[PDB]
Formats: sequence, structure tokens, C-alpha cells
Amino acid sequence: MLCAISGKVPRRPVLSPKSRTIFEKSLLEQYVKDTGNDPITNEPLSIEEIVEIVPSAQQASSIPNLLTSLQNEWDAIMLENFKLRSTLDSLTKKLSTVMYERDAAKLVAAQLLMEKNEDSKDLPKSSQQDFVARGKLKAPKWPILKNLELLQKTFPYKEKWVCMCRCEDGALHFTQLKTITTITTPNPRTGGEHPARLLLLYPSKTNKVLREMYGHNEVNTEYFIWADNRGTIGFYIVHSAKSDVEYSSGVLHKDSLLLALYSPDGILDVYNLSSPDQASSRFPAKIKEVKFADNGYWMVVECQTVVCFDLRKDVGTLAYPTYKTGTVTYDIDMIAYSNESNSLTIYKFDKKKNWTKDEESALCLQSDTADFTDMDVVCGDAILKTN
Amino acid sequence: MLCAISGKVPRRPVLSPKSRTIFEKSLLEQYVKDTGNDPITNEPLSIEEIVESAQQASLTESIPNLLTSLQNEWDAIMLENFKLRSTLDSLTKKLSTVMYERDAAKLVAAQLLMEKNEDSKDLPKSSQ
Amino acid sequence: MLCAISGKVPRRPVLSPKSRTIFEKSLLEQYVKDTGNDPITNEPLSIEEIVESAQQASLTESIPNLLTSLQNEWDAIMLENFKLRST
Amino acid sequence: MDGLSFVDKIPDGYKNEIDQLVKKEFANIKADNSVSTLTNALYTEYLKQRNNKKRRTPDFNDDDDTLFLEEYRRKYPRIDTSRYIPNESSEVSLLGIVDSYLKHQEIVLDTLLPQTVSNQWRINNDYIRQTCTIVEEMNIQQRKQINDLEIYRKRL
Repeated sequence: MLCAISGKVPRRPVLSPKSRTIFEKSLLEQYVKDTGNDPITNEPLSIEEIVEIVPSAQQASSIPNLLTSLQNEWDAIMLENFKLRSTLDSLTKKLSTVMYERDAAKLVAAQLLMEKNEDSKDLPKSSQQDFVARGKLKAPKWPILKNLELLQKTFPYKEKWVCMCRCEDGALHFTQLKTITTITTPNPRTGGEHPARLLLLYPSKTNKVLREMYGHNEVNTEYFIWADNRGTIGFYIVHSAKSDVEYSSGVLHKDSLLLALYSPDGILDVYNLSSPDQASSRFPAKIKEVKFADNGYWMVVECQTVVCFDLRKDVGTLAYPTYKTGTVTYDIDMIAYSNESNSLTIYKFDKKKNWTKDEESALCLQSDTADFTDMDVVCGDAILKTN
Repeated sequence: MLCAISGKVPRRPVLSPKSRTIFEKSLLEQYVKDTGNDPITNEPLSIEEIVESAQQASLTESIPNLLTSLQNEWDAIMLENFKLRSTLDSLTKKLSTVMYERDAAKLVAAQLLMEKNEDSKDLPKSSQ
Repeated sequence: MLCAISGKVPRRPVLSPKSRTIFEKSLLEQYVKDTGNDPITNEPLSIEEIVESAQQASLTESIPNLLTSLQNEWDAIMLENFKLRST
Repeated sequence: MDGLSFVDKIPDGYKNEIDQLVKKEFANIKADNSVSTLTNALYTEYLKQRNNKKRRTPDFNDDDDTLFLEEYRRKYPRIDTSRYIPNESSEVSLLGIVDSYLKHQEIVLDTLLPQTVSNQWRINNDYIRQTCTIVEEMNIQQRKQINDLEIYRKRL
């Protein structure tokens, strides 16, 4: 809609029949009278050579563009199908090269396993040839759970009250009415408990929340992981259809991305918190206790043995087998591992026993390390003992 | 004989001089305007760089072109690409099962490489 | 289908990238070895310039072929209107 | 990485065995417009959009509506009868000319089937020699291994 001399909108578009370019009648006529030529190509052109005026005659001033539009959308359809197919076949190359190389690498193992086996029989055949009792009620005797405040303060759960006690002053700071698991928040003013079906959050000597076998505080300090005989864990609330059995304990790994739940059918189930999925299961009776080391790669589990797992290899690298012995509680200080139940024992993790206490009468229900392992604490079916 | 973009049998084939591959004019002209490069080799290519008969026997029963034939064409385009999107999704999932099982085997080999040679070493030591 | 130099059915077709035309490899190779040129346009061409992906095609039959069909329909019917506008 | 395929003449039990060990280590680790919206919806729902089922049926003594529908049938039937004339004029010549094109298109594919066949067997052919080269060397190693094993004993 533009002339090719001045650049104006042409009101009488005439064209030269030597080079196809629509000019305006006034300007082209002035160029021809100046010199008989076409302005664009400098060829021969005259006034009579020009085709003037509009063309509409026996024509009449929709449909054709609909087909054009149908082409334009198809043009994209083809372009899309190409890029979709490229990635299709280009991924199939990765699939094919992997599957081939997988079963190729699989044959490495078959060979390796039989040679390893041969080495065994060969060598084998050749070689052949304080104590505080007043925290909880005397008439309903027993402390069933123990935690220490990570930032300093003792928390116990009793055969129905939760108690906070100060080791320095030897005073009960609070008796909380509203217990088989307890957790002490690092903030010192929040404490958590659980029992035979609530989780309770306490301040004010008061219960601020009742959330409806194990209880663990997330690394952020803001969330609680729980396990139950109802077969679920909760943070969201999930169970394993496949396993379908009671969960007996629950602990977060220190980094706060994974956790473990023990089962009544002797499995240690490892879960990804974000994905809410069961990523691994460690087999090898009811799990009684699990504990993650602050080193971030050890896990200790109990069920009359304590089994040690390296989480980098997912392997059981050590098993401490006791005799009748009940292991009820496990905890790392990561230099030391304590166990409690039939009695209290502390092991050095480096060489795997450094302390052994049998002061409690009947079951020990909890064990803990003071800061820098400067003391140990335990609770029993009435006393809280410090060593 | 075919086009190297859509999978057509081109009516006006044009070849690029940077990578010898025949494309249908419309489809190669569209790519250059979208991003000025050769689709296959990713080399610099323009519209001027390009360098420029087929018979289909229209059926005896050729109404159907508006109704039946056109309907089938947009059915066949629709249900194929949807099914092709389904195929791409599974390849990526089956990729993840491949690489995980591969890395699982790597750990076995590494674990067994320490196992075997030390078992062999123990036999060499046994003699003493 | 044909070779433009000989006129036979080429058993090894290779298309040139200067004058777009399907030549028989054995024929065009000799043409290049005579003088480095394309036989039709007489533009320069070497043997490496001559050339013999993943999307599967199907034969050209009665979407794009259907769209070009509907052009023939309308473009013919448009001339039918002239026969009655002029008359 | 190394596992000789040609040389190791490896049972199905060993695949089943190794699969279990690999399985245990896996137990441990665990651009278009509106066009795309309607196309994906059509494929997902499994329903094609209905076309004009009108021209085929119609009815005589209708109204102004069927006066149109009638006049539609005439023009398209004349277009039809003209569309059958230019087909029959050429007839089978136009069809058989395209049949010839399809034979040129087909043979090209099967030439590539051979080119791939040859280079695929050629790669495997090179592998075979390698397998037999080393398999011997491993045989040599094991024989020497067993010799020491008993030699060291008989000295002691």
C-alpha cells in the first residue's frame, strides 16, 4: 500500500510493464517526462507503457484464506512431530545402549561370583589340612521414656504425665497432664509426647496441641514424624500396602531428607520424606529401636541383636548379638553408642564395650548422653539415674 | 524421495548446500524464519542458500473429500501424536530404570573386585 | 526415476547441490572427472558436492495432498464464474 | 565392564542369579497455538468432531431450507459427474504411472536394509576376533595360575 518513488499511499496505483513495481500516477509521469525511463531498473519506459487506474471489472468486490489458515496450522503440526520424533529415537539410542551394556555388565558378575566362590572352597579345604525417684507418681510407678534438651533439662514420660526436670537445681519445672515417647525441642519451652493414640505438644505448663509407637523431631525443628500400630507414619499420612503391618519406631536421619520406621515383621523401612516413598528396606522379631548417627552414614537397629548399617553401601557391617536380653532404646552420643533395656551398655563405635550399668531393678526404658558425654542418663520401670 | 522434516513426499523439494538433505520448500522456509539454521546439522543456513512430478490417483468415489476424508486426516493426526506423546513418556521412565539398574551393577562389580583379588591374595599368602 | 544425462533408470541416484537434478552416480562421476562441472547448468561441482532421518513417511496419496486438491476445486470453479460473468 | 559374549559358551540360571544380585542393589538404592488444546482433547476423550451429515439424506416437498439443500445436491452432483469424467479420460494410465513410482520408493528402503545388515555384521565380525584373542590369553593366565598354586605347595 505504498508508492516506490515518494513512499506515499497511492490513490491511483499505476505500474510499469518492464519492472513489476506499483508507483503513483503523478510521480512516475514526472519521471517519464524528465527522462523516458523506469526509475527502479533504468530500462526503456513511456507514458503509454504504464497501466493506470484500478482493475475491478467483471469481478465483484470468506473461503480462500480458510484453506490458507488450514495450511498454516498444519505447518506447525509437522514441525512439532519432527522434534517429538527426534527425541523419541535419540532416547531409544540411550535405552538400547544401556540395556545391552547392562546385561553385558551383568555377565561380569556371573563370572566374578563363580571365581570368588572357587577361592573359598580352595582356601577352606587347604586351611583345614544420682538417682531421683520422685519425678512421677509412687502409686503408678515407672518412667517409660527419656529425652534431654539438645540446647541444654530432662524430659520424662510416665506410667500418664510428662515431666520436665532440671538436673542442676534438682527441681521439677513442670508436670504436664493430658506416656511411652517424649521429645525435647531445642527452644527449651516446647516439649512433645506420645502414648497408647495422640501426640501432644506442650508449653505455661499447658498442652497447646493434641495431634491425632515412635516420635521424632525434624531437623528444622518445625515438624514431628510419628509411627503407629495402625500401620501408618505421619508428618501427610502414609502406609505401605505391600508390607501392611504395625510400625514399632520412627527416627529422622539428621539431614532431614530421609527417615526409618521399624516394623513388627522385622523390617527397617527407609523413606524419602519429599517423595513420601519407601526407598529401601533392611531385612535380617519386632524391631524395638532405631538410631541414626550424627556422622550421617551409620544406622543402628535393634529387635536380642543390635545391627549396624552403613547407609552409603546399604549393608549390615556389624551385628552385636546379646543373649533373654531386651534392647528397648538405642542412641549415639558419634563416638559412642548406648543401648538400654535389660540393662545399660555403651560401646565405642570405632572398635565396637566401654561402660556397663545394672543399677536399675527391672527394665531400663531410656538412655541418653549429656553434652560432650560428660554424663549418661537412664530411666527405669521409678528412677532417673545420672552416671 | 521423502522430506526430512514432516515425513512427506514433496511436491517442490529443495536441497540445502551445507548439509545434503532434501526438504519440502514450505517446511524448510518455515524453519529458517523461526531460527536461521539447518534443522539436521545445526549449521548456518538462509532462504537464498537453498537450491530448488508426483502422481496420486484420486479415488473413484471422490462430499467425501469434505466429510469422510478430511475427518479421517484430523483423526489420524490427533490419535497418532497423542500416542507418540505416550511413547516419549515411557522412554524417559524406562531410561530411569535402565540407569539405576546399571549403577546398581557398577556397585556389585566394585564390591566384587575387592572381594575376588583379596581371596586370590589369601591363597598366595596361604602357601607361606 | 530417470537420469537426465543418459535417460535410463539410474541404479545409484545421486543428487547434485548446484543444479538440483537426479543423476546416476557412475554417469555423473565421469562427467565430473572430465571437467569439474554440473552437466545441466555448467556451474562448478565436485564429487564430494554430489550426495546420494528418523520420522517415518508414507506414500503421497489422495493432509497436504488433500489441501492442494481443494485449491484445484476452487481455482477451477472461479474460472467457471468468469464464463457466466462474461456471457 | 569386560564380559566376553562370543567366548563364554553362561546359562539362564546365571542370568537369574545375577538378576537377583542386581535387584538387591536396586532395593538398596530404590509449542503450538489453540490447535494443540483441541487436538489433545480429541485424542484423550476419544471423540472426533461431527461433520455435516446433511447432504446425503434431505427430503422432497420440504421448505425454503430444503430448497437450499436440494440446490446443493445438484451443483455437487454436476461437479461429481465432471470429477468422474477427467478421471476416466486418463483412466488406468494415471494410476499405473503412480504404481511405478511406488516400486522405485520401495527398493530404496531395502538397499538400506542391506547396507545396515553388512555394517552390523562387520562390527560383530571384528569383535569376534578380539574375544578369541583375549580368551586365549586368559586361558594362558589360568594355566600358569594353577601351576604356581601347586608348585608353591610342593616346595613347602
